[PDB]
Amino acid sequence: SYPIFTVRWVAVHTLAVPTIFFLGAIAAMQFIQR
Amino acid sequence: ATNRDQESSGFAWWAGNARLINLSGKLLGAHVAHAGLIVFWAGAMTLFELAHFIPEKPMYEQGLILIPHIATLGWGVGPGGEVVDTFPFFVVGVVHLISSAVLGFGGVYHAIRGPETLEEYSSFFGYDWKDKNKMTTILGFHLIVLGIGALLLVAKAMFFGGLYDTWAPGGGDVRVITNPTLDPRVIFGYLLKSPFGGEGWIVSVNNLEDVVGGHIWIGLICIAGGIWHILTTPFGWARRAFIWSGEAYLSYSLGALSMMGFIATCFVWFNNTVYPSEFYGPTGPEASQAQAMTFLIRDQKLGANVGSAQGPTGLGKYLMRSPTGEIIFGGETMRFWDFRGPWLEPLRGPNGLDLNKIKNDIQPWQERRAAEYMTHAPLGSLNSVGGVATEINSVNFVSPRSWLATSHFVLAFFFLVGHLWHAGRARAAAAGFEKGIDRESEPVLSMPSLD
Amino acid sequence: AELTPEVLTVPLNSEGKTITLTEKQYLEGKRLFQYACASCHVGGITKTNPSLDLRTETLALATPPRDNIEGLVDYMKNPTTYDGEQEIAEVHPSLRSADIFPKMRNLTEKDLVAIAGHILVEPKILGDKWGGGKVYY
Amino acid sequence: RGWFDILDDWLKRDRFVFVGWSGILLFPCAYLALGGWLTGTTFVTSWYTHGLASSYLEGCNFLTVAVSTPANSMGHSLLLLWGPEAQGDFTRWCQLGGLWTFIALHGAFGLIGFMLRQFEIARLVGVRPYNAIAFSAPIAVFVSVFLIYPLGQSSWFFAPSFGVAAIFRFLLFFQGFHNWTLNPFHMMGVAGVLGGALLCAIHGATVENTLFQDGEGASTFRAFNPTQAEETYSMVTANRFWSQIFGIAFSNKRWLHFFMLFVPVTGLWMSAIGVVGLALNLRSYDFISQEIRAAEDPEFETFYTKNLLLNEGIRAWMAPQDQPHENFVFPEEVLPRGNAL
Amino acid sequence: ANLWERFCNWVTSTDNRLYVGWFGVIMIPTLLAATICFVIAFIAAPPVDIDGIREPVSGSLLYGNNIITGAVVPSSNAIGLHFYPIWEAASLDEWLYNGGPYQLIIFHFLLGASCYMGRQWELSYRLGMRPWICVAYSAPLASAFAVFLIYPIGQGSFSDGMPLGISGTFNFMIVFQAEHNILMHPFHQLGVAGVFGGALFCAMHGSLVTSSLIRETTETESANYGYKFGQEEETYNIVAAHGYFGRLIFQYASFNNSRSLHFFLAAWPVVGVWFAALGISTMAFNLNGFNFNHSVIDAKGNVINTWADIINRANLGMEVMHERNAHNFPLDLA
Amino acid sequence: METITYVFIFACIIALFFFAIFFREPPRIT
Amino acid sequence: TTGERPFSDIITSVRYWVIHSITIPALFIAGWLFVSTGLAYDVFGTPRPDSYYAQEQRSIPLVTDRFEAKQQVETFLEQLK
Ligand code: CLA
Ligand code: CLA
Ligand code: CLA
Ligand code: CLA
Ligand code: CLA
Ligand code: CLA
Ligand SMILES: CCCCCCCCCCCCCCCC(=O)OC[C@H](COP(=O)(O)OC[C@@H](O)CO)OC(=O)CCCCCCCCCCCCCCC
Ligand SMILES: CC1=C(/C=C/C(C)=C/C=C/C(C)=C/C=C/C=C(C)/C=C/C=C(C)/C=C/C2=C(C)CCCC2(C)C)C(C)(C)CCC1
Ligand SMILES: CC1=C(/C=C/C(C)=C/C=C/C(C)=C/C=C/C=C(C)/C=C/C=C(C)/C=C/C2=C(C)CCCC2(C)C)C(C)(C)CCC1
Ligand SMILES: CC1=C(/C=C/C(C)=C/C=C/C(C)=C/C=C/C=C(C)/C=C/C=C(C)/C=C/C2=C(C)CCCC2(C)C)C(C)(C)CCC1
Ligand code: OEX
Ligand SMILES: [Cl-]
Ligand SMILES: [Cl-]
Ligand SMILES: [Fe+2]
Repeated sequence: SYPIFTVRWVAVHTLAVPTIFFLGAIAAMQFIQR
Repeated sequence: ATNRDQESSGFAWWAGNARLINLSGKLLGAHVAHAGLIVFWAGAMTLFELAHFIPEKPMYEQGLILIPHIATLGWGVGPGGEVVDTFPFFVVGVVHLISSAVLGFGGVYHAIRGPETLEEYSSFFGYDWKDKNKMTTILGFHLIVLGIGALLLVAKAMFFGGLYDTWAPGGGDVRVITNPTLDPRVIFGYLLKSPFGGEGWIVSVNNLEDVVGGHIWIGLICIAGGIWHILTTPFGWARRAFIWSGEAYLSYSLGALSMMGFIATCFVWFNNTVYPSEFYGPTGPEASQAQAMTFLIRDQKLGANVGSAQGPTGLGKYLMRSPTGEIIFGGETMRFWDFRGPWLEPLRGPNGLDLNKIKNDIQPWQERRAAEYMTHAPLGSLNSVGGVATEINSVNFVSPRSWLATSHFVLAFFFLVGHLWHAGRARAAAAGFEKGIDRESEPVLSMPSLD
Repeated sequence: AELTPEVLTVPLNSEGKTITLTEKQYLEGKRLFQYACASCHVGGITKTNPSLDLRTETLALATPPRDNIEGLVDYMKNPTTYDGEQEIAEVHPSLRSADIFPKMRNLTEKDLVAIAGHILVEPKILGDKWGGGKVYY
Repeated sequence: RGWFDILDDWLKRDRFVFVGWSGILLFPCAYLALGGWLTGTTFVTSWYTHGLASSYLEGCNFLTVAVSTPANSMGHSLLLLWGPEAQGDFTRWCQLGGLWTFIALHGAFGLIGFMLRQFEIARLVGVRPYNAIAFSAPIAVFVSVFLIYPLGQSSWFFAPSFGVAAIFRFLLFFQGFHNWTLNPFHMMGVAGVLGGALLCAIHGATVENTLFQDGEGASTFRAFNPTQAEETYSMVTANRFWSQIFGIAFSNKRWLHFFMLFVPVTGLWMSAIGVVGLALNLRSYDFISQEIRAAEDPEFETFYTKNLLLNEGIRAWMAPQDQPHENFVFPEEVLPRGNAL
Repeated sequence: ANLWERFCNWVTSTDNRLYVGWFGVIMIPTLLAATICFVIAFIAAPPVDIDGIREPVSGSLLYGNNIITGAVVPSSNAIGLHFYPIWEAASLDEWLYNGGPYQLIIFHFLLGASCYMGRQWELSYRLGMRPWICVAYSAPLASAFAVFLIYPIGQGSFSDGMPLGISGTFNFMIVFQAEHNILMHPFHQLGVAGVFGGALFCAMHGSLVTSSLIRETTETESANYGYKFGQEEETYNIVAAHGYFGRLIFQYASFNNSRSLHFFLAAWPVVGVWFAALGISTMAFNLNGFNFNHSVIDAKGNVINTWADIINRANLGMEVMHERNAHNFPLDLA
Repeated sequence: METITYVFIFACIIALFFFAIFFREPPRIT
Repeated sequence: TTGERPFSDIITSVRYWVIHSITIPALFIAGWLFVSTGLAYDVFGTPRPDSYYAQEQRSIPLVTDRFEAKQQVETFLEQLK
């Protein structure tokens, strides 16, 4: 009854998709040694 | 559920412990379960501290705060504060940790399973906050418990091994206290001592005979006032002075705790008697005095006449006079000339630091102590980089005195805020306007204008 | 830049035989230097006597020379003043004064070599920073 | 009802995040500014422009990461990705500090989009546009600090780098080089910020402590209804309290709330003007009459002459690493120091 | 009614133009003493050997200073934390040389300002208000205790307290950063978020209310005349303001409860400034800001500088230059 | 003249405080 | 109230979490691999811990020419081999 893709959906995913990508990247960085 | 939502209780979820003000059974359980949290932490921290503990490192290098509290009691330490046995730290941790499962049980029991109110079940364990005689009775019960606790410290010091004594002659050692200071001109004399520099109020207590005899006096005073409050009701001058409600009594304890936390902050910062520097590290004043001692010793070994060496300002580079004329260490550490410690007091004559003693009688143990204390000054970063803010990463050190003083400043400040919050609220609640101004009888509207 | 063998190759004696430390040896030496020595010797200086640092050229002019592994190991056993004239174990941490300097008690010869290697490798890494003080921070 | 009016219909639909015509400018420019900052602080170095590590990938934490400014040899170059410095190479563009100008320009046009959004929504809902007017103060601060300040200087290098410690360095640079605390425009900014924080605290506490009892709960938030015509707190009681505590008190709620606009907005605008002067090195650095007296009287000392000695320390100790394009070799004997330290 | 009852009725009287009260019987003489001694010492005090090194700093207007450079100078480092009233000095000339006025002013002021806080509770009690305005004032009061009393206690000397002057304030700040790296301390950062946030929310609440004022006036008059003192209706449309601000961001980021809004206006600056006060008060015991000097190291061991190392270079320059004659030994330990 | 100037302005501010508190336009409930 | 589905209804539904217990760990693992494979260094030009300096270099490779800056970095990178 509600739609699924709105402007709000886009606004959420433009933030959340890169955020989860960056958090995975920053987590991997904690294991680098010099 | 009785009183477990905002409609029935009047309090939102974020003020939800205020729903327990008039539910003495659940309120008892909150306190017993919280007592179990304190005892849990005391046990769990000690076992953590012991599991991380290196006996060949000093305690102050190892981020320990509870092991030094046990060591000062005389347990597990030998001459100079070296650890002769780690088993007393293990006992103190284990016994607290086991006992918190006991306090946790009765806390959880009274808070979820027992009766919500104790008044029907028992007149002795029930109370009205407004019953002033019941309030002084429980106050008397807890005063007796605290006075016996103060005599437990006396019993440790006199009859059960002693206490660590940093001023014990020939170096610090656990010492049985045989003649505690019972003279009330000395004991209550600290209460009238100014809090300012050179005096320092009760923080200046510099010998275990004063510490033990004070706890004799405190233990007997708390037992006397305990028995006094069980056998009396508040006089009329006190009834017309105070607010008689649970939130009000909370606020009085909040102001009392805030005052005590500020006192303990100054105790750990300045006092090297009940917080020995072998366990807690040098004080702030101690390390600055120890740097001046280090560079006097080194330069006098090079051939300098340290009594006659002029600094850049014309004050003595090593030695100068205090404003009352005592011979003191020069440089910025002129502010710390009230410092007294066992490594320094041998050099001090009747008029201050003795130049003949300084030339001849500085032992190698004093030189080792001065260099160790200068390099373990209570300065460091929040990530525990030792030394000044400009120091590079290498040394992992923040002194326990800094951790204990800063934590207890924060706690004492917020407890003062809590005192103000609850004392203002208890007054407004007793006078009846804590929920706001009645529109149909607004007080300012019947006052004359200011102009 | 990497911590190569050439960086990790320091003099062992006064004659001129070298020892190439392992990265495990250098990293263990840095840990033990921080544990036992950096409270006075952080960054290669000396907090309680700034006249004498831990620079390689300074240890070379010490008597006996301390600019090799065995010279530093002997100093950690029996430390002297800069001319070698006095024995300063009663005020300086060493194996022979581990009863008054208790962090020196459980130091092995492998530990003393590792600390000595850290003292020699570190100025090859840091340059004038090692032994320079706040000017080079 | 042509295509424009149909497009205007869709842009102004009541949705979860309002778009509007301003959203065409605001949303991509703000997202690239934010996304550019998060990208640079996670992955991009400052090794070639400053000689600094500045990303999480290099080992920095949240306090030490920054999108750093370009090298001083870039000048005031726009550092477009297709411009003559990067020549289209994204990797080289990142290494040249092209992300800094990316963030500063998208951030600038994003802020323009935000004030347009404030104007657009205020016009559509029918309210007065004072929120857009108050937002001119953060716009004046961003424009003066991140644009006008480096444009007056040698290059974008001396603008703030987008990062926590990088901003702290900028504060310390302005002390040591500009003596920015001595500047009356900064002082007016400090009074506006601390006055606005005072006004925020004092107004919120006064309302919350002069509330009318409009319900039976001890938690008093429920006793407000969003559609009530009546005041929720007593202006008369608030006025009498402050008149007796402090001597003066507000008696006009409209003037009170205007003054809450005015104070931090005027303060930030005043601080922007002082930075515009510092773009040209037009500092309030010295007091000439104190310098004449101190130079001839070596016993004359104030806190002002003490602060200048600190300023001289800051410059000589920080300049070789803070300005590595100058190739400053200050030998240790030239360094100003006090005794012992 | 006897004289004491008549006196107590006057002291706590709600009809006095300025409320006296019991906190006021302490607040009034102490603040008057602190103010009078401040104005005199700011105008006319002789120079003060603040650092205990026989190097007196001129603070007063008559001795060279202007409004910006003038200060009442903190008491001598030779005094330390010693209580130095006038009667401890052998003469007024000695008291003035050693920075006597500073101790008199700050002790009277902190006593009086504490009683100002109690007076704020007291009047709210007399007026039937809720009592927590004084909790909001505890934020600046704690800050004043932090810089005038708590920081001297930890450092061992009132010579280290904040001077009573504009340039002396800046001297206190720069030296504090040199020794404590306060910018890198999270309690000062929370403090900054408090005052920046407080200024933001002040401008936000001011603009939103001004934006939603109900039309009651013509074009040729100030809109403030649309509000009458003591009127019962609210003077702005909170539903329109929520409708604006809930569309500027999104609906659930905007307050529709004015009580929740005004509590947030109280709570944000106060908690932040509380944290700023605890910043100073715990840096008083030398628990300093974050030290990341030489934290980033390459594969060989080369220090890779960060912005934190650049901060350190500035801190070193402040450190080596401050109190340039006062240090004889290589560590500044207090 | 500088010291006179600064004290003069200060004294005028303190005088202004007096008139702003004791001779304010009286807030009137209407 | 603007027509979209409430966030409490979405994140509590099973169909959201069937989709997102794959998408959320996949994006996290993709970010992890962007670092762990070393691609982030190549895309952004950020030095690895062994590529800030040449082996006996103490000097920082600072860009000094505006229009030859791309060539200077490349030269600085060829100096690392
Ligand atoms: C020291 C912390 C502490 C303690 C001891 C309490 C205690 C209590 N709270 Mg309070 N509260 C707290 C913090 C605390 N609170 C905080 C931080 C908040 C904000 C979130 C609240 C908000 C709040 C509200 C809104 C309410 C309470 C209520 C209560 C009372 C009844 C709780 C209940 O109904 O359980 C029901 C919940 C359970 C039965 C679930 C599990 C809880 C158990 C006790 C967990 C025990 C776990 C432990 C590991 C077991 C060890 C056992 C072992 C020793 C053998 C109880 C006395 C209620 C009250 O006042 O009643 C009139 C109430 O309405 N609290
Ligand atoms: C009196 C309280 C107190 C004090 C002085 C210490 C001191 C210490 N702890 Mg201990 N500890 C405590 C309580 C305390 N702790 C508590 C409650 C716990 C359970 C979490 C622990 C568990 C613990 C562990 C597991 C360890 C320590 C360690 C340490 C040492 C290093 C600390 C550090 O790096 O902090 C890091 C600094 C922070 C985390 C920042 C603290 C800032 C606080 C949270 C601000 C609080 C303000 C306010 C109350 C909160 C806001 C409320 C406001 C809105 C009203 C230091 C000796 C370490 C150690 O060296 O062991 C040998 C260690 O490993 N502690
Ligand atoms: C402040 C603490 C406190 C208080 C005032 C109460 C009070 C009460 N409890 Mg609770 N309870 C507590 C803690 C407390 N309890 C703890 C820690 C536990 C876990 C063991 C319990 C488990 C518990 C259960 C299962 C029950 C109660 C019950 C009761 C009620 C009757 C008990 C009685 O009269 O026995 C008479 C008392 C004695 C014969 C002497 C007490 C014996 C103890 C061991 C002496 C300890 C004193 C010593 C100083 C403490 C050492 C540790 C200390 C250092 C902290 C009374 C309301 C009953 C109830 O709910 O009634 C409806 C009930 O069924 N309690
Ligand atoms: C936690 C401990 C505690 C608590 C909460 C109470 C609480 C109470 N006591 Mg009790 N009392 C106690 C311990 C305690 N007492 C002990 C241990 C003893 C034996 C010494 C007594 C002996 C005692 C007597 C003889 C009386 C009370 C009375 C009272 C009631 C009113 C007291 C009052 O107005 O204080 C506030 C104090 C004043 C208004 C007096 C002025 C105090 C000055 C202004 C403060 C100076 C302190 C300042 C901070 C400086 C500190 C350092 C200083 C030494 C230099 C109150 C219920 C009274 C009562 O009602 O009896 C039934 C009463 O007559 N108590
Ligand atoms: C012994 C101390 C004590 C006790 C028994 C009480 C008891 C009470 N307080 Mg009081 N209060 C205290 C100290 C105390 N307070 C202090 C020190 C302060 C100053 C901060 C306050 C400020 C205060 C306010 C402003 C209010 C109360 C309220 C209340 C009532 C409800 C509490 C509740 O449900 O909160 C539930 C618990 C929470 C919502 C959580 C609090 C979390 C804090 C803010 C942060 C803690 C951070 C932690 C230290 C570190 C971080 C760890 C984290 C990451 C996990 C209850 C009667 C309420 C009231 O007045 O009712 C009449 C109320 O509005 N208190
Ligand atoms: C409203 C959205 C918006 C705005 C205002 C900006 C603005 C900017 N961007 Mg950003 N950008 C955006 C969205 C936006 N961008 C989006 C969605 C992306 C992802 C694709 C980017 C990705 C991006 C990158 C990678 C870069 C920029 C850059 C810039 C700056 C320079 C742009 C420029 O000079 O082009 C000029 C183009 C115009 C002004 C369009 C002219 C339109 C006219 C009126 C019509 C005539 C055109 C004509 C017919 C073309 C014929 C060609 C023929 C003659 C050969 C400028 C601040 C640069 C930068 O940040 O510098 C550091 C840069 O490197 N942007
Ligand atoms: C409820 C009132 C409380 C007072 C609110 C004031 C303090 C609010 C604190 C800040 C917000 C905290 C989160 C609210 C907490 C809260 O109250 O939640 C309630 C709110 C709505 O919940 P539901 O969606 O379940 O409810 C919808 C209703 O219709 C119920 O049927 O949740 C959110 O809005 C989720 C936020 C996701 C955010 C998505 C954002 C997408 C990007 C948009 C950014 C663009 C706008 C920028 C313009 C330039
Ligand atoms: C009411 C309430 C609450 C609270 C709760 C509480 C607070 C409780 C407590 C609890 C507790 C307080 C508990 C405790 C427990 C403990 C235990 C369980 C213990 C154990 C022990 C052991 C078993 C040990 C062991 C060991 C040994 C012996 C040796 C060494 C090793 C070890 C350690 C392993 C809350 C908030 C949630 C909310 C709701 C209501
Ligand atoms: C142990 C010891 C000791 C001892 C000690 C002692 C002896 C103590 C005591 C103490 C005490 C003995 C205390 C007291 C306190 C008090 C208080 C703290 C009070 C307060 C009060 C108040 C708070 C009140 C209030 C009020 C007012 C003011 C007005 C009216 C109303 C009212 C009532 C509210 C010594 C040092 C030797 C050494 C070490 C150890
Ligand atoms: C630049 C550029 C660009 C763009 C890009 C972008 C747009 C990106 C985005 C990105 C992003 C968008 C990212 C994100 C990130 C995120 C993150 C990194 C997060 C983190 C988080 C966290 C860590 C959290 C924390 C916290 C807080 C904050 C508060 C509360 C508490 C907590 C703790 C939770 C392009 C290609 C167009 C072009 C070229 C250039
Ligand atoms: O006084 Mn005023 O500032 Ca506190 O650190 Mn030590 O002392 Mn002197 O030097 Mn840095
Ligand atoms: Cl200075
Ligand atoms: Cl010194
Ligand atoms: Fe308002």
